[PDB]
Amino acid sequence: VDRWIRHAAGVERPQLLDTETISMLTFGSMSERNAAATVHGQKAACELI
Amino acid sequence: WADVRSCIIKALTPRLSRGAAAAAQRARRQRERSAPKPQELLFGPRNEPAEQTWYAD
Repeated sequence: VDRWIRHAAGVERPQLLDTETISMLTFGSMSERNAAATVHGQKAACELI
Repeated sequence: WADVRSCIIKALTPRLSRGAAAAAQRARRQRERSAPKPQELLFGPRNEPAEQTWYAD
């Protein structure tokens, strides 16, 4: 069901981050790369129920 | 040469207390606690049974 969810949402798997990379990521990391091209600007939104 | 005051009687007399039952529950949740995730290793408060108090004949 996790593979089905990752397919349905388009977001990829973590693909097994190492535990040192996990402590890196909870220390801080820039995971998301830049897009192909932006004409308006940097994206910004969030969500609340 | 057994006695009403022996090693096992003084061993099990603190077992009859209320705090014995409370600490029994505390140890049964304590030793049977899962391995911690790195999140509480990074931000959660820390964790702590050094030597035993036996009786003998």
